[PDB]
Amino acid sequence: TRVFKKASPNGKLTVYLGKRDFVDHIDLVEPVDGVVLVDPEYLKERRVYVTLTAAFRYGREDLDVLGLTFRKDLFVANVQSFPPAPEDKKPLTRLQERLIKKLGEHAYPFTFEIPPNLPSSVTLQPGPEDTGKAIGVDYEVKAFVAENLEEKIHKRNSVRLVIEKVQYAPERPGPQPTAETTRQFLMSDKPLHLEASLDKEIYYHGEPISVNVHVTNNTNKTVKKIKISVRQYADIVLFNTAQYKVPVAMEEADDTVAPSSTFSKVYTLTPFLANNREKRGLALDGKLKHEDTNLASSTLLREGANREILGIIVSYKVKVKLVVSDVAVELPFTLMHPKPKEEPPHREVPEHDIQMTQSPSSLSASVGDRVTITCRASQSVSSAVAWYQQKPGKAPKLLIYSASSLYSGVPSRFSGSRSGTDFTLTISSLQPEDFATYYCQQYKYVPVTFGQGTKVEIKVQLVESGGGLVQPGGSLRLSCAASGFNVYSSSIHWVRQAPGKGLEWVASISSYYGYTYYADSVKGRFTISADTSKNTAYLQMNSLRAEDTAVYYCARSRQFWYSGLDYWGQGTLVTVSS
Amino acid sequence: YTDWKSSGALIPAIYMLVFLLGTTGNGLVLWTVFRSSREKRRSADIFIASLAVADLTFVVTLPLWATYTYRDYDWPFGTFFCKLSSYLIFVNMYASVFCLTGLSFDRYLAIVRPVANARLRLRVSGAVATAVLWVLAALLAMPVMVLRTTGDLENTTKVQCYMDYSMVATVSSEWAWEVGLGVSSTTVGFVVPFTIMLTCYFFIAQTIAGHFRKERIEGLRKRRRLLSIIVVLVVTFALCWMPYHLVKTLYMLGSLLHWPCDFDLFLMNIFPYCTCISYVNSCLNPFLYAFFDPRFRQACTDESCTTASSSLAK
Amino acid sequence: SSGALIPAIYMLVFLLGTTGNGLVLWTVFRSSREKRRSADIFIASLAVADLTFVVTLPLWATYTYRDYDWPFGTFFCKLSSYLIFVNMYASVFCLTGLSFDRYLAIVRPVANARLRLRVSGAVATAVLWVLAALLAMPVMVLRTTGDLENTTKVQCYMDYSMVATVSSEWAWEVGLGVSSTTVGFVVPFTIMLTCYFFIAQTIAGHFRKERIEGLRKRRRLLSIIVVLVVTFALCWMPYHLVKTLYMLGSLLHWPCDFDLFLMNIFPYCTCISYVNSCLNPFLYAFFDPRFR
Ligand SMILES: COc1cccc(OC)c1-n1c(NS(=O)(=O)[C@@H](C)[C@@H](O)c2ncc(C)cn2)nnc1-c1cccc(C)n1
Ligand SMILES: COc1cccc(OC)c1-n1c(NS(=O)(=O)[C@@H](C)[C@@H](O)c2ncc(C)cn2)nnc1-c1cccc(C)n1
Repeated sequence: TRVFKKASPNGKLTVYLGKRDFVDHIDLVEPVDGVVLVDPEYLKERRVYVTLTAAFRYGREDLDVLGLTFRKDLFVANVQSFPPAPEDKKPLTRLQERLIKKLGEHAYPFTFEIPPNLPSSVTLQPGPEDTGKAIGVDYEVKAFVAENLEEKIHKRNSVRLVIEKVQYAPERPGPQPTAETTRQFLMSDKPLHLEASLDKEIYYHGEPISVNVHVTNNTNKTVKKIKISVRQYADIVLFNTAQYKVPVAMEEADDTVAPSSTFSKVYTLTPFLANNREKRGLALDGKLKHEDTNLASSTLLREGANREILGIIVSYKVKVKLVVSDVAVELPFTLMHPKPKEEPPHREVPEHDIQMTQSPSSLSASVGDRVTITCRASQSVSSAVAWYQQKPGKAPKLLIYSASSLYSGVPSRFSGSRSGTDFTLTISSLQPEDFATYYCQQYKYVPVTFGQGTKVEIKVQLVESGGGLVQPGGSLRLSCAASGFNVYSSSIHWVRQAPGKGLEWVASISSYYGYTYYADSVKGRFTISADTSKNTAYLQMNSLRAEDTAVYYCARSRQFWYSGLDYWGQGTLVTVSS
Repeated sequence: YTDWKSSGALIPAIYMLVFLLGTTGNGLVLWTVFRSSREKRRSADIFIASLAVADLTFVVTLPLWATYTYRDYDWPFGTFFCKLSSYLIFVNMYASVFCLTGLSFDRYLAIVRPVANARLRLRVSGAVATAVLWVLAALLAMPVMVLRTTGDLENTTKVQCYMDYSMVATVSSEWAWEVGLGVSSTTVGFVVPFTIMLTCYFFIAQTIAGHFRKERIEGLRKRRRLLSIIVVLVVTFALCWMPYHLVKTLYMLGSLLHWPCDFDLFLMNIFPYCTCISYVNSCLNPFLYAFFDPRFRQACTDESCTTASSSLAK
Repeated sequence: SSGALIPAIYMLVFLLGTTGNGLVLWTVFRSSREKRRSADIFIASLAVADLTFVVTLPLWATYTYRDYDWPFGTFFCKLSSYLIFVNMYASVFCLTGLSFDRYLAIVRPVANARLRLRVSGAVATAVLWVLAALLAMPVMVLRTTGDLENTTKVQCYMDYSMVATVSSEWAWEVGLGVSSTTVGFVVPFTIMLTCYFFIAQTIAGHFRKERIEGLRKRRRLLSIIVVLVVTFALCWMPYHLVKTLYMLGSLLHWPCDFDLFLMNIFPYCTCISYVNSCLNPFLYAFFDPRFR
């Protein structure tokens, strides 16, 4: 595979780490394996020490009061990677053997068996106005050269790889996080019996949260307002233990309950950061750098063995509160990611161009032959490409994603490979179901350069509509209804295909983070807005130009760990003419 | 019951020396804060500015008092300026102590409760805090507006500017209202401010000691340095402020316990010295706070590479 | 009851100057040094001078309310007189400097680039203020209070006892007063009127050809020039006028019906010249884009 590498400011120290994010199983944590390639000539007699540091920052701009450093070490570990004497007694894991085969005499394996009880690598909100490093837990692996652990630490010969400590959801589903309350007031007929229920204990990030509410106003006292707020608790046990609150997803409904009346209704609230950037103290998931990241993942403490771990133990819960002419109850759900099959790309996948030099445009082969369809990119993409199979006038379907992984439900007749910037699709046997042209897309950058088109000669879904042709310079709006994908966890990639040419990206919308990217050649005229109430994407159109005639496609993609453009519409033809 | 012989010629001297030094300091710190307000953008910047204004207005009205004490305790100026000067003196006193304690609370937030300091909107928080500080100072000082007045010729044509009470207090209630207002002055001056400061700096000192109790030996040296600055700050506050309070209480008790006239005479004689010593607070406040602040001093005057990536062979 | 009406006018100008000069000082302070140029520094100095001019007033408002009686302490009358004279002279001088710089920048720099740098404008302002202070020194020196009657009506008449000769009191005071009034109005007014005449000749010779906006630009320029001259004429000219008449009456033996009238006008025209400092911020803000 591809393994992350970072060199020292000098260069002799080079740390090879397979993955930046390590799964935190409750009982035990995966070893922080890796290797530290070192130059024997540079270290005449020195040693290289690899240190895992679970820092916790609590005040911005350490020494903010002229001397008082404002960071602590929740947990630290060290390992003398060189010389590795028999006292190490550390078996070589698959990653380490792979690397040390990859490298030579500089093979130095370091292992950290970090203790089970630690907080997640959740960094608090840096604050819009507030300046400085975020006050939250953060893990770092540093291979620094020294002879004594207390010796001077040289920033010119110290590497640093920030690591992430995230807890993916448990495969087994938990119990329904219901909750009931009943309180009384002046009247003496019947307390207010409020019941709240949630669809499940585990809600994948950005997926809708179903808040079923049922109340019974038997007394004359009446409710004027209902309020459902998914609140994020940051239980900071540091120094002075105290739980904090920061509402995440709010919905204030004017729905009322008359006296002697029973009321029920299933709301639906979805956490999303875009309308929450300004709330300070909010908990955000692992960050390698200042790039955008989702709301924090609910912490998974050891079952009933919690000792109030020192740090930010993020919890979540939905408070449903009805105000009488204030009955509250909570449901403690767990908002955390699925277990992605591939390493979660922490940097924004299509981050803030590349030309997709695809070849050969045409090639003919019989059934069952062995052919290759190569490509090239002007700039590196690092296994962040995908492939799609356009049958004539048929929505292209995703086949390869990440340049290696075959998309589920696709025959393995197709295989992906990478070699530098050359991303190749190799067929094992050209079945008759191949009358299509293959395109390759790069999504590492906002200009989503689709393939130029490689036509090989064999010799749920999104409904897109609302298109109007023969508009010379008028406006329009194409509507794409998504049957089974919510725009908060899904990004909509409107693309267009000109006659006999590869598609060119039109407009991308990502509801969760908020920012919307517009195609370079069509910037101020093509607008994208995804209305959540119906999960309907709208591509508004203005000042048409002759070349904008094309067949337009509305797309789907997992907002988190962007795989590709998998679920696609049929295609709506729009022509620019009289 | 007569003032010290050398007082009539030395008290104006110390007053005017305080005027010169305190203006040279407070005006300088105010100008520096205005210059570097955008650069600093610290919630303590507004508190420093409030203290600077308090100190400057405190030393500004003193020279009139100095020239009055020069004239065997007689006010030369107009009664309106008697009132304005007394009000400025007292408000600046209270607000100097209050700004010191507000900086104490801010340092408590940013030293012992760092998470709360981070999440709290320190800009608007400091703005609201300084507004409340100033308004409370003015409201507390309000009585002096009408209590200070010119009169009491005593067949000497000496228009003394004094803390008049007969307007509010009855002949039998002169002592009652006088002690009530003096008690309010003392308590709201330091009893609450001083105990708040005491707890704040106790927690702050314990926290700095605990924080620097590890890491390295030089860490202990810097911890000793920070404990030293805390100790000198609180000790300077004590030395400058306490005497004025103690003589307030002693002059009041001179009616109940009936302290000896000799001791009462000493109290009177040392009272102008106690006013000067209290003024020492504003005199040193530039030095005590703005000198410590690196931003004021500045205003008055390797790479870690980037994560790569490489492929392996199966 | 003029002695009671005019103090009300003093209070009115006090409030009006408070608001106006406070606002203009605020806005000029808000402007960054990058935006601020020599003109900005000059107008800020004028604004501060006018603010002091109006802030040292309420003492005088009370003074005239008590029928020229001064209970505000002996020294503060001298300090208030110093601040009034310095603010007035500095205001007129700063306005003259503003006009001079505008004339020397609009068309002179392309014709003759012989001027002090805008950075040196601060030094020029400091020199202007120093000149105002040293010219205002004599009024302070001569300012000492006293009832002057059998009643307790202490007031700060400028005393000339330092001359030590009664016969020369009149000569000394006329000499100082004529020098001061000349430097206060004739010199500044003459210089800025020469500047206005220069620029007027320029526009007369330049806009002979008609343009689409020539009419509107010419009308707004006429409004600007007429208001600029009038704001100083109607305010400061009457003051120094009556002052000169008072000085020259004794030699001219002006009958009493004028000299007493000369006294009568002065408290009024004193406010008429005060309000100019008040209205300076408003006019400057309106025509600031026009001037540029
Ligand atoms: C020397 O002091 C003054 C001189 C002039 C004006 C004063 O006041 C406006 C103050 N003064 C006062 N007077 S006093 O306190 O009434 C005083 C007249 C008399 O009662 C008294 N004799 C002896 C004792 C022990 C107590 N009390 N109390 N505090 C201040 C004060 C505080 C801080 C700063 C300054 C300049 N002055
Ligand atoms: C009404 O005018 C005053 C009122 C109160 C105090 C004054 O003092 C400065 C002025 N005054 C004065 N007279 S005077 O200074 O009292 C006086 C000693 C002498 O100068 C004088 N000779 C002739 C006449 C007719 C009057 N007085 N001359 N100019 C100002 C002046 C200038 C600018 C602004 C103001 C308010 N006032």
